[PDB]
Amino acid sequence: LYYECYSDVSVHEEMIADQVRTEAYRLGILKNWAALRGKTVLDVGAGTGILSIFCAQAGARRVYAVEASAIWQQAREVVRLNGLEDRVHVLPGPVETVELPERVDAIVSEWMGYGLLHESMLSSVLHARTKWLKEGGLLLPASAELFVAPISDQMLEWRLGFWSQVKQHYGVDMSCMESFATRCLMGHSEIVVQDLSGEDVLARPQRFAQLELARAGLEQELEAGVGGRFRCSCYGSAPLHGFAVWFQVTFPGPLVLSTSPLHPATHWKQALLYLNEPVPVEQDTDISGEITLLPSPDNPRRLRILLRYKVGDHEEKTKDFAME
Amino acid sequence: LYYECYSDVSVHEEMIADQVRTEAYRLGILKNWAALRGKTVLDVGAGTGILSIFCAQAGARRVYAVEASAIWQQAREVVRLNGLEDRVHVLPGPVETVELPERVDAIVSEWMGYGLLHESMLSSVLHARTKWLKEGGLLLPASAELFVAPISDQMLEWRLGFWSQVKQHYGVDMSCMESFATRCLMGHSEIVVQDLSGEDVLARPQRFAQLELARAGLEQELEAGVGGRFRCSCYGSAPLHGFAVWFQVTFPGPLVLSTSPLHPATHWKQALLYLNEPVPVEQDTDISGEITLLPSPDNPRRLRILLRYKVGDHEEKTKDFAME
Ligand SMILES: Nc1ncnc2c1ncn2[C@@H]1O[C@H](CSCC[C@H](N)C(=O)O)[C@@H](O)[C@H]1O
Ligand SMILES: Nc1ncnc2c1ncn2[C@@H]1O[C@H](CSCC[C@H](N)C(=O)O)[C@@H](O)[C@H]1O
Ligand SMILES: [Mg+2]
Ligand SMILES: [Mg+2]
Repeated sequence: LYYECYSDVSVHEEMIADQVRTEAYRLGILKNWAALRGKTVLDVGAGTGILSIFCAQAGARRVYAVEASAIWQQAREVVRLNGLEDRVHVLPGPVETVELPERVDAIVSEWMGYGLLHESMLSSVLHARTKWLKEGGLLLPASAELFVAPISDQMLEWRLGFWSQVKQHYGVDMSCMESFATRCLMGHSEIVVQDLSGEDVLARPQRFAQLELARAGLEQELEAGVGGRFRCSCYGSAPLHGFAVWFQVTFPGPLVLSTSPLHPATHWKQALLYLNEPVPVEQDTDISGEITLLPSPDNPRRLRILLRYKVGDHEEKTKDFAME
Repeated sequence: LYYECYSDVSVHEEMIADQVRTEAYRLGILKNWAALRGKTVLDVGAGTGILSIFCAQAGARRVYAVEASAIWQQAREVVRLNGLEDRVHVLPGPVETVELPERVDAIVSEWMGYGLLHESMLSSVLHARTKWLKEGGLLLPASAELFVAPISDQMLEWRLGFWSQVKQHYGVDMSCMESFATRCLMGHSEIVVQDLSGEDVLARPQRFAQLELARAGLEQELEAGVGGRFRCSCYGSAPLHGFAVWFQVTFPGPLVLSTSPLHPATHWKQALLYLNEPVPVEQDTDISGEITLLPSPDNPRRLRILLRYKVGDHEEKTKDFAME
């Protein structure tokens, strides 16, 4: 028989083979052994079940593994295979309408998407917190932070300059293809998911928002837009291509899971915001601006980022991006 | 302004940055200096124009660079930038309806797609040959050959076995996810474009068809299906995952451009035909079958491959694939 589930397995394969992500959760859960032992847990978006099994292994008395997509069936098999069917219960469907037999002492969730909020799953976690978490209960991870940095993307620089290198390799001048390539690769309003490294970072990364996930008002902050202003000074001479956005989350003890290009790579990579064309900058060129993360009005699952930026003495500009 | 041309630049970037492909054409054209010097050339599907410029640099008196897609505008700029606007003429639209002022002494074309015939551009080259090529004129490349080999895809083997390795890395048994992963990654009828190496090849590659591009009847062979039977003996014990198909083309002198996994990688990679699940084989396991390349009836641009195969003493089986 033929099945149409390639993407289902591949997304969960990518997450579990992400050792930074999976080991950070494993250890962040283990570090909360004191708060979980003999207690009850809700795993929001349990996927293949691995975080719910981690919670049971951390001492949890009972875990409700709630999963809306078709992969829930695999999670129930994984639970049984690990001998945990008496303590980890896999519940299909959205956490917003699942029926648990009790409120829970803790919620664990791997809810983050590209640019932190793509897929807009955080609202489901907060809904579950309001509906099912006991007063003073535990949320894992407990907080998120958002970061921005100006970038000179080395790979993009090579792709753009490639056309002027053709003469050196084939004896045909194609340097007029550079304006065309720049229009096509940068003159669009899509957020580009790409992994960078420290070689690409043009100034000290700036924290522009800090989200305490249990805080009053956050569900409404998410609808109005999460973000803030930033300011930085360029390290050296380079073409500025735009900005990279990334995040970390923290497990209280604390253990930090980072998606920074200065840190080990993860499947989240970074969310890149390209200007329409490169801007030359030098050492100590001042850059300031504002970043807002928003749901897109067409598809609230889809991340929108509104960028305001000012490079040196240029006028401030605005560019409105939506997830690729 | 925002443009929607990312894929246009990226496909031509991939071809020009493919040094195996581009240098083989450059040299295959140069090798025909005697047949091209002072003569006229039609470049079918000129793209960004580089092959037409190669022809002019090989001595051609006049080159008609015909291109149906929007990139034709870039080719006219490239021609002008190389000072060739008096001898290389860029004509937009399909070669089937272009008007040339003369018949031509030679046709050059980079028409090959994944699995050789995906995109079905060969029929356009043959149409142009019948309509515009002088009697006894030159076609570059002049021939193509098709190859098949049984494969044990090392990357696929790792992805499938990954689920049974989770216990060794996180202390959670996920080995039941293997049946699921196999269904999703192999239990489908799509041709998978993937680059392999010699490590993946399970028996001596077999040539199953040879296409002399100028031969009588080929346009009708393409509609009925191109291919033939094959037989081989496995090198050693391994899971058989299916078959890889690839091609070469030859420039008469001859210079061969190969897409074999035993040869330097190209952007064509190979076209992979996975069985529904792996079949264990051993040294000297006999494998035979037949491969037919066909246009898909829904979208004649889209390659279809009909596979018949017999592994050892198993019954012969059939699997009907269509391009991803
Ligand atoms: N409202 C909701 N209720 C239940 N599951 C949800 C949900 N919103 C998103 N999901 C699911 O949440 C999962 C997030 S991916 C994380 C999977 C798993 N916890 C792991 O860490 O490996 C996906 O499987 C997605 O289908
Ligand atoms: N019938 C047709 N007439 C004109 N161009 C065609 C065509 N069928 C396909 N094409 C074009 O043929 C090109 C094949 S890609 C090869 C591009 C170029 N010769 C190079 O080698 O770099 C594409 O640009 C495609 O748009
Ligand atoms: Mg995610
Ligand atoms: Mg091609």
